[PDB]
Amino acid sequence: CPEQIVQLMHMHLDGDILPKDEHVLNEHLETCEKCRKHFYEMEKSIALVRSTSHVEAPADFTANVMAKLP
Amino acid sequence: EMMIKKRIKQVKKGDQDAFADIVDIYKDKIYQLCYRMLGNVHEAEDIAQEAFIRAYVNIDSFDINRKFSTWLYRIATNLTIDRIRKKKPDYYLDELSNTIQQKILKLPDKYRTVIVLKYIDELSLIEIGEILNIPVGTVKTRIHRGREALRKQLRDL
Repeated sequence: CPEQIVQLMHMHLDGDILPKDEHVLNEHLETCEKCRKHFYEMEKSIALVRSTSHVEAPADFTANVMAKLP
Repeated sequence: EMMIKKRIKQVKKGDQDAFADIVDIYKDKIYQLCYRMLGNVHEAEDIAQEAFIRAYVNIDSFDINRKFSTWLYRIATNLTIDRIRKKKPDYYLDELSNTIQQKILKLPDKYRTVIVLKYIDELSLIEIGEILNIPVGTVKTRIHRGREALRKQLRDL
């Protein structure tokens, strides 16, 4: 996969592709199977990382914070 | 926010009970940031508290012009980057979630930070820039590099 279209992959994921350059990227995926696997791996990774957003502070966190103030 | 800034005016005049309201609002996210940066319950909890305690003690130096969450995120962020570096043994010479956590730690802290704020904490490129004190262009670079290192670690899960 050439680096020039990988930059477009990142531009899609940033959410600031130009509509002129949005049609350019889609062409490479269906055709270039090396650029299709690359993009699939990135989206799969992004999706697994987002599933780790469930964490809450410990039960007595704010009592413990108040106790330590000068 | 109107709720928050009204709470900050109250702490600066003496109302310590207003600060608990501030802690209660951000504790999960701040502890989340620290925990996903450090991968360790005892260190994250220590650092997350330190963030709020330092936020309270420095509250008369905070400009109410600016966004309070940015300011708080910046304290926590600096405290966590600080621990990751001093953790490295030679610093002073000169389950599914659990599995992804271990991968997150293999990212250098400059790309770890942007990945956590962007994808776990859902912050804008603008706020990350302000938080880390860098222009939006630099943030985008690190995200791109972070995405890439992250793909290497996670593609086979």
